[PDB]
Amino acid sequence: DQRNEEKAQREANKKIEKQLQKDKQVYRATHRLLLLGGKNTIVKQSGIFETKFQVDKVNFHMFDVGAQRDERRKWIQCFNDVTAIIFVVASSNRLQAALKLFDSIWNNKWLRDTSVILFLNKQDLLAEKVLAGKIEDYFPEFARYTTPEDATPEPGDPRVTRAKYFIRDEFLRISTASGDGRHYCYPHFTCAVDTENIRRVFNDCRDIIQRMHLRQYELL
Amino acid sequence: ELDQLRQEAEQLKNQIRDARKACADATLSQITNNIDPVGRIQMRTRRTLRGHLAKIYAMHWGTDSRLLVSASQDGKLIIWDSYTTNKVHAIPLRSSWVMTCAYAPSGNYVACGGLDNICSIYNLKTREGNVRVSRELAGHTGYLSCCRFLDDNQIVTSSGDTTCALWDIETGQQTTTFTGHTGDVMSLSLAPDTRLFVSGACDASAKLWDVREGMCRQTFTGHESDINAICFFPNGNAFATGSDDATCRLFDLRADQELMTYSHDNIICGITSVSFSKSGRLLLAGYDDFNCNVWDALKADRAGVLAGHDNRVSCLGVTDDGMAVATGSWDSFLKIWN
Amino acid sequence: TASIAQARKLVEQLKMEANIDRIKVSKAAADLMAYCEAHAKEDPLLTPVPASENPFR
Amino acid sequence: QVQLQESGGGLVQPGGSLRLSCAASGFTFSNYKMNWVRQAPGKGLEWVSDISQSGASISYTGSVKGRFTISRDNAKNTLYLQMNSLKPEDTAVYYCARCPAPFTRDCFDVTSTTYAYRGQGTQVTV
Amino acid sequence: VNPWDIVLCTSGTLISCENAIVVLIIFHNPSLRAPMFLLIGSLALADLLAGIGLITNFVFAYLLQSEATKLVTIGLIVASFSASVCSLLAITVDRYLSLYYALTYHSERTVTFTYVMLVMLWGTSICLGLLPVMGWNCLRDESTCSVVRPLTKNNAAILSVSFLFMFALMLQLYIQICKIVMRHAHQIALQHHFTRKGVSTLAIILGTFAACWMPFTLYSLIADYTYPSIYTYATLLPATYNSIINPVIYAFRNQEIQKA
Repeated sequence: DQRNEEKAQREANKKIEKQLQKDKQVYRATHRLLLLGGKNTIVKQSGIFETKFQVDKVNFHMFDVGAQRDERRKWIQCFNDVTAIIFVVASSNRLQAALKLFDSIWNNKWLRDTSVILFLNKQDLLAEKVLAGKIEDYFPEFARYTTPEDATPEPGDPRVTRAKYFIRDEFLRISTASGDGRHYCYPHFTCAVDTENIRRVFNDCRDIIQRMHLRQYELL
Repeated sequence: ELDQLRQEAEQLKNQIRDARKACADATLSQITNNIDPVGRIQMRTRRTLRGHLAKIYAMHWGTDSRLLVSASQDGKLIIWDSYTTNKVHAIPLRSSWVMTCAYAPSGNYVACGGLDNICSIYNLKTREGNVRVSRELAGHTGYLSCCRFLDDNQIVTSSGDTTCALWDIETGQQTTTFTGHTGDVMSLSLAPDTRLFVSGACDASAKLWDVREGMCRQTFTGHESDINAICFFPNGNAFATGSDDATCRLFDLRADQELMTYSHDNIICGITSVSFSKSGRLLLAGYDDFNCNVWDALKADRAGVLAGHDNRVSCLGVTDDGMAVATGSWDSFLKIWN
Repeated sequence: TASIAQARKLVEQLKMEANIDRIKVSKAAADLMAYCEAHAKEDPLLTPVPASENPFR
Repeated sequence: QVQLQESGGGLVQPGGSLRLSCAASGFTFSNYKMNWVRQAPGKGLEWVSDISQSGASISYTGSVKGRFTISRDNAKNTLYLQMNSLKPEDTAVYYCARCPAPFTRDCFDVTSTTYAYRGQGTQVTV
Repeated sequence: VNPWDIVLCTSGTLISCENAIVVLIIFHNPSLRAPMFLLIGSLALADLLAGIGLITNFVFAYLLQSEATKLVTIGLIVASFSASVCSLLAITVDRYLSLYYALTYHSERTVTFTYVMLVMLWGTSICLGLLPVMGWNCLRDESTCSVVRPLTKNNAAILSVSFLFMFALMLQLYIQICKIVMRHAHQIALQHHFTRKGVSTLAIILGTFAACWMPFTLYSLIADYTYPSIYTYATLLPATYNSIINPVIYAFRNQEIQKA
């Protein structure tokens, strides 16, 4: 009777392995992103929420974490194999809290190989807040900062073009120090009216994978 | 007024400290100074169970000591047959984020949970022959961390809202809630007589709970950071914990104080899993430097090292007969040692 | 005013935990040593098992 | 057990000076990173300063640079925070928080409510 | 008997040791089953069989002659060298596809292309290696012998494709890769202000491959049987030195394999 049981087990194993290969083919072709931070906006573009969208015949998957406490030092370790981490910052004291959260995420031991996309929303609010009659109080370095020569202004005030690159440089100071070549940062300037965020995410993911491949070949 | 209550709390703590110090006549090392060393033990890999897709977060043995269950963030559970390295089942999941898995003593059910804040019960010995969800238990607020089976109808779960619960599977409701902790509860272990259970949380404290009455009897303190692993001595009058300060400690229940400490200068990483042997002389701990260490429970000296994993070691278990040790890590492999 | 409620709960729990019977460390250590010594021949790991009685060989 | 007692608060006129201290017992002080957090009336917790295990790295928030100086004495297990040129907007309760894990660069969940490793706090009024 | 065969076979043994160890480590590890490791193993195996044939070309050339056993050895050597060159080309094409189709290559269609490439590669190599055994040997000696055994048509058809028409493709593909590398480096440098490694690697790869193979190519496109035999080994040794240094760039400077 032992031979019959062994034969039954072998048949079951073969069937399960075939199904497992079929599932592998689908799992290994989807890109996973985690969104944490105006978030809902970028999303219209229980324990967890999921959304699925495809661009240029490529499947993507996003996760928003809700119904959890603010203590997030224990469950953040799950998201180590995601392709990228999307950070949404109001950019209009909450900025200091955002900077400390970014610093903690960047230097964590288990997130040393994961890269971050960064969105700076509410630039329209910044425009009027600047040219409506002061960020030298919560940041006293602003008085000795000049708009970079490698800037890229958009048509329509020279005091709104400033402080955007200031927030950008404050976020990039953490990224460009105490970090190896294992992961990088990609900052973008978006508003609620933007509709091309999917394309930016697509291009950034392409860059992430290309840079990883180049690092593997010791060509960069 | 808060001042008098704070002063009374301090007075009670001082009284507790005096009472505890009145009973520490000698240490365990002085008592065990004359016992012979266990000696060097070398144990080698026997099986390697491959087939998962992503990192492995939990695994559990069975009372028959031949079948075990594994859970991965791929979104699947697999039941293996260790003797012939053949898989028996593969259950797809709704949510792909899992942290725990359990096996019933009878062998008829498995459970899983994670960031969806839901514990799901699966029926194996079904008339149709296909595994299906039996019930979904809801009511928690945060993520689930550990789950254990008291019997075929009761289950105890620990979550991240600093609470623990006891459920009735048939009805689908809570019988008792356990409160008192300040941080997330990470692990729990049941007593061999299923009358008591301990819980470890992210506040450097462990507490002893009574299932029937639903009240906390003792609180143990002496660690330095969050505790992740808890295990019971086979006798039922001791337990061991592991934390993020690279230290394991042994507590006792009848004297209410720490008995011994296990540490080494070269070890600076955390501890993920802790388990005992059948007799209780050996303590196995899994660290974050991709290593597993074996200690002597009555002598506090190392006896061996288990190596062979290329990423962090997350789960650890010892067979009831004590004939094998199973370790799963974040590189999507299980190895069985003997 | 949850402070008074939390403090009262803590005080009552400490009062409950203050009055429990305790024994000396020596007795508990002796019990642990006796249990480990009694079951020392039934542990497959510290005492090597013959290859004929090992399922995984 | 872990415990953090702090003292030194009081009532000072504008343009005053104060010295706050914290005594730590129950852990190795030289393996951890220490912080100062404050909570204004009707507001949430806010981060003020930070210190490394050897005193090499010091960081302050924007509104306190130059006015505040931090220190660390490993021999006596004490953390100070010197305050001078005080302004009325500095009326809050000041806590002392410690990093959850040793030998780590990251610092998670310090300015959160219901955090285990934090003191009772000393009231400062201007 | 002359030192020429001695140095050639010492070089062959030197190939054999390192390539044996690299195929040994690759074969037994069950994790390394990715297409790039497949091409690396193909190169290593080609070099191994080349070294074995080189050692044979003395073990059964001076101890025993029997006026035979030479055609099989020389055909085996030809197949080995052809396989090595085509393996380099395959690695280049895999790298190019990996960089270009970044989001549409992960265990999807690389398996159905890598296997096809290896099967065609080794089929062509084995056909060209077994051709000299029968039919095309110049033992009739109508004054058409070129090096020793092969004839001028074989030399032309193996010499106008083994390095030419493959060096060209490699150059074009590496130009395409270098554009991407330079763009990424410029973006990173722009970030840091608030290309030594890539240039060095490209230069060493292409220059070594060129300098170890132009001598034989140009010498064999021109020189006839009348020329002295002392130039053949002189132009031939650099290719064996290339086989010496090739595996270290790919299968040793990598991090995953060296840890194992």
